[PDB]
Amino acid sequence: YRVXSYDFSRSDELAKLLRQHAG
Repeated sequence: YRVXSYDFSRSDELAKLLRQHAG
């Protein structure tokens, strides 16, 4: 789902990036 230079239409490819940024 949209993040800046993106309109993903994924939520597994854009859950990947939010999975990578965790702690």
